[PDB]
Amino acid sequence: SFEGQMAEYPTISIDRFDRENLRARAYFLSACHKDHMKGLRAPTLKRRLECSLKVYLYCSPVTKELLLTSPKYRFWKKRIISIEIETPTQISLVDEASGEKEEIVVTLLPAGHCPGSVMFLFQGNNGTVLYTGDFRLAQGEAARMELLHSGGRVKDIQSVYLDTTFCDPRFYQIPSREECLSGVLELVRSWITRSPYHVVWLNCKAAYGYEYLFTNLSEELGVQVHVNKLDMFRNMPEILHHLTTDRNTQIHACRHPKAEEYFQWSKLPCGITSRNRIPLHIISIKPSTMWFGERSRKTNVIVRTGESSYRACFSFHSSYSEIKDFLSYLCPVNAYPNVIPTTMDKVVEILKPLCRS
Ligand SMILES: [Zn+2]
Repeated sequence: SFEGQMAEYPTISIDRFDRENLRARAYFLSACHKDHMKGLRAPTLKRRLECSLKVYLYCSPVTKELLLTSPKYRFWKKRIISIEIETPTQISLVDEASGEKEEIVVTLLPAGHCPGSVMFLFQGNNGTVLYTGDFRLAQGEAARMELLHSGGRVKDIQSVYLDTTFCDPRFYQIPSREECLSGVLELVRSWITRSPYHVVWLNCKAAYGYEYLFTNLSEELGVQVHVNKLDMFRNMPEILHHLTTDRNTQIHACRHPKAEEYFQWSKLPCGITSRNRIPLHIISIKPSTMWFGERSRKTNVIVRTGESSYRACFSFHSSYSEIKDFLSYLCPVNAYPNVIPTTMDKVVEILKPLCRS
């Protein structure tokens, strides 16, 4: 529910390109999650870019590379500027009419394992603010980010605009990335090593975001992962070489036409059912967030749902305990939820005790 503008710097728009964001002096994109790209190729945005020539879109190098592979975003090509990771970079913001000059320093920080995903730290003459985008970091990772600190202590951060997808005490703990990855790996390994005819379908609905899962499975098991499309990774060999559009592989992450219901699926999306007329022996594995209360113990990241079907713990977002740790550490004046699980009322109030206001 973040609508693009932070109170401290209203002339910049982040992860939202419609409505009030049509008057931005600069744009920012944290990652190629579809829900962060609302309005990014709307005719009204194109209309506005034609009549405001010094407006740029800023993002990570990987995000820029991903965007410029898509024909529908190539109208941006002249005006997308990447900023290197953890490299504080001064940007000038131009008032097209009145000529007001505005200078801000932006630093891109890692946000988690989605390709090109970043947090944006903004430092200007109205305080320091952090926009996380979607994020989940390792233990101590924020503490190790030198550019979040000054003189040994955390920077004085006025406001944090953060991913509160699981900002409720019921989502207290989520198994770690390492636990999730190891679980899926060992499940896949135990299946595909039985014979060349044993195959896995990874049921991942989004077109973007699961690439670190595919690359790790591919690296560890020596198999390319089937995908619908890999041209976005044309210039990214470390991702590209773990993927394939050829369906003759033991690991598939191909996707059904988005229109189809889950209950209508009867086979791998790409339609391969046999090799040498030997039927393929298929299990389905669906990445799915699993969580545990404060007083509970974590259980197996793999949940069996049928003879040939499984769910596997996976999260793009921090648990409630991880959110608390992050905000306790940053100790901002304000914390604003980007996502409502409830209302901005339970969640803003849940975060209040971690802030200085
Ligand atoms: Zn396939």
